[PDB]
Amino acid sequence: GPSKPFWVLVVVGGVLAFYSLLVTVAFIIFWVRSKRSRLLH
Amino acid sequence: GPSKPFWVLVVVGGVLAFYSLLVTVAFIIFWVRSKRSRLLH
Repeated sequence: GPSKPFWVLVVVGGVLAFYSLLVTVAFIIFWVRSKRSRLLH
Repeated sequence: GPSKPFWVLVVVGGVLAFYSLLVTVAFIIFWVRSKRSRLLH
C-alpha cells in the first residue's frame, strides 16, 4: 500500500553510486593531472 | 521488524562504489603510466 522498501534501496544505491563515482573519480583525475603545473611538450 | 536496513545500505553502497572506483580509477592511471613510460630510449 505505502510502497515497498525496494524504492528507498534503489534511490539510495542509485544516487550514491553516480555522485560518489563521478565526484571521487574526477577528483583523482584532477589531482595527478594538475600536479604537472605545466604543459607544452 | 528488525531487518538491518542501514547495515545493508552502507555495505551495498560501500562495496559497489569501492569496486567500480578502485578498478576503474587504477585502469585509466595505469593506461597512460605504461604508454607514457618508455624509459628505453
